[PDB]
Amino acid sequence: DPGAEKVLARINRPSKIVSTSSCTGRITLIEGEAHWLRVAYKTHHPISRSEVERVLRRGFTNLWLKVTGPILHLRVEGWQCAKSLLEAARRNGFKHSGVISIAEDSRLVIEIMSSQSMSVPLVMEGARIVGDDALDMLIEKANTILVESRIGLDTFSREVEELVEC
Amino acid sequence: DPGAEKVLARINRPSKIVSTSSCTGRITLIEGEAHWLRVAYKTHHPISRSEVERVLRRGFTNLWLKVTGPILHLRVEGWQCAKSLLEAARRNGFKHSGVISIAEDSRLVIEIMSSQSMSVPLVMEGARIVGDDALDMLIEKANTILVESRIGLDTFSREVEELVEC
Repeated sequence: DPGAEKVLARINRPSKIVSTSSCTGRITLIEGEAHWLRVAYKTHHPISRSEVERVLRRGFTNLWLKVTGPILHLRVEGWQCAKSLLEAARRNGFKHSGVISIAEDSRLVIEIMSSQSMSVPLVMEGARIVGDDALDMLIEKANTILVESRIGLDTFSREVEELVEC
Repeated sequence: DPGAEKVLARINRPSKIVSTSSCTGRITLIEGEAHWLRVAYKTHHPISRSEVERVLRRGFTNLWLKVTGPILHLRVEGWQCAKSLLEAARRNGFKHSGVISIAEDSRLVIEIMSSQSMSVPLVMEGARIVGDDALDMLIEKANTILVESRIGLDTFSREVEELVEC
């Protein structure tokens, strides 16, 4: 399901739900002391050692290897649908989900965010802090999280189509 | 401000806001492949090398060094106060903030969560993956994040007292 097109179709099926933006999950290499806000490199696919080595060769003073699961933003009509949606999200791995604002047209703006993630410093203060054996395990871990975090998005989309209140 | 007692007093001053639970931010060593849900060790203070070494000696197959900024749960009376509160949270470093549910008494249940964090594997598949120079930098980083993440909570509490709508 490239781009999660099938998942998004299911999520958009309900008349009271409309997705405005989505991210299927990604692996990024972020430069700087803080990774929570830029992006030296990003990919929505499992990352290779070569891709990581290319960024390490760029000589950033501080570099993070970060993987984040899917995150969705929706416009929902009514609290009854939003309620069922948030409960569904939390059951499928999106622990971090809630209403963030209310649009001028009164629709609820909801954010569905995956609980799966990893934010690991690869380089700190100009010093690479991960040896080769470690880097391979971290790369394998980032890829595992990326792939597995999408499963919950799929099951969630399955659940959403069934939400009667929506 | 031990325990953030002053911060909590300010946040609870408004008649339309009541905190039900809070965490001033913490550093934890979590066992297992997933760190997002247990806790091998936790501390709300900067961590020492000795504290970390004690857990490493326990021989966990998988171990994460995790630091999370402050997180608050509040019961808020009305969307006008909740709106001003969420906007205030986001301005002070709590990017992850929203209404998660609505209590039976109709008050809004809000979650304010810090954007600062780090989740780094220390041991994976029985193998310690961080050398000594690296561990010291990671420990220093975890402590920096813990301390700095509390600043936003303080400024936020300052802002909250001023929220007219609350």
